[PDB]
Amino acid sequence: APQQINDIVHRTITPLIEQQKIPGMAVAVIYQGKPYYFTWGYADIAKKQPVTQQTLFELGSVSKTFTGVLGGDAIARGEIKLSDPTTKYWPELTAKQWNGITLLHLATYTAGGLPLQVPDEVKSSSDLLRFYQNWQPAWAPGTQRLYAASSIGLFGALAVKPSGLSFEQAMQTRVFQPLKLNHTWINVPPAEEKNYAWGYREGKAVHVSPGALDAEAYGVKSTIEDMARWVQSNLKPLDINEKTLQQGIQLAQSRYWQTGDMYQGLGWEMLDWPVNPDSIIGDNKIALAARPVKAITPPTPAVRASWVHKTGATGGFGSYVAFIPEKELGIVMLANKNYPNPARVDAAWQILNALQ
Ligand SMILES: *C(=O)[C@](NC(=O)[C@@H](C(=O)O)c1ccc(O)cc1)(OC)[C@@H]1N=C(C(=O)O)C(=C)CO1
Repeated sequence: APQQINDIVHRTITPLIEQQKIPGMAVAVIYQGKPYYFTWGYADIAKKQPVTQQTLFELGSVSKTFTGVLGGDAIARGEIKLSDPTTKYWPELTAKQWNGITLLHLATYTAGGLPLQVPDEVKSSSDLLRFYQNWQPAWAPGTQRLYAASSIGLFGALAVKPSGLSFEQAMQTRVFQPLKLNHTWINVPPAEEKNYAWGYREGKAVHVSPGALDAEAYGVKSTIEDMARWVQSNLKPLDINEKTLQQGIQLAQSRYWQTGDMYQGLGWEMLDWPVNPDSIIGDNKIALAARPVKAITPPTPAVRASWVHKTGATGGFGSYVAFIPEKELGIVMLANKNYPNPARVDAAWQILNALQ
């Protein structure tokens, strides 16, 4: 990589790894549209397997960006509309509180307080139906945002109904394949198990456990090369050949709601660029932050001068993606230890600010 890119990347990441005691990490910086990779440490400490450009990491919540784009692609295909009520795609959802709750609300965490997580006790599709039927909104739809995997997760499951494909089949055929993300998976196959890093939590090797709507909210595993291709795709949607996918990417970056300096997209979250690092560095220390939202009516189409980003974690991994369309600049950081979000954003900001 150009020495400048090399130098900022290393002087920022080495101290981060040391301060947070991260076992393994991979970073990609997209500069003027070209990817540069860096790797440190171990994918598997016991087996002394190093992190490489082929190592798979759990993306955790960064998976929501794929769900948002897959949903955008379904809208572009005319299979669903964000303005449709949730009950159009799940008729059995006859509980009256669902009247007025649209796919837009589900996708942007504005349905009225759906929970951060689907209860672990929900193990069957029947359990799932009961869970949503019995849920009691704390607020009217479209008035407050409460980050929720049960919200965007349900959106993903419903968005693929019209197609008749399973969520995984739809993700693979409509998003992974067209973008050539050949090393990105919802279920890691046996052929790839040797590249699947272990996550580390309190010194124990761990992999994310199965759960209701896991594919839709936190189930993707990917390599640093594929994630760099994912950022390139979202940086320049106009270069994507598949029509509906190009539109779906653009739709995921439209601004649907505003809370303070942040705007909510489908999966992606955005701030205006240039951004004050404090506005973003704007943490996982709060298990629930309910925030009033202002609807952007109609939504603002994807803005190039934005800091577009998404953080994610699983018990043993921590990831972060951020890019600036206007500068053809972006970064992906994947680690096999869940460490503080503020540290991720600060590191990413130091690197991208330096390169712009
Ligand atoms: C997304 O990262 C987030 N959490 C997860 O994806 C998983 C985790 O927090 O360990 C997870 C696994 C299994 C569940 O039933 C629930 C969650 O989505 C809920 C959320 N997001 C974060 C972020 O975006 O920074 C967090 C650090 C907290 O977890």
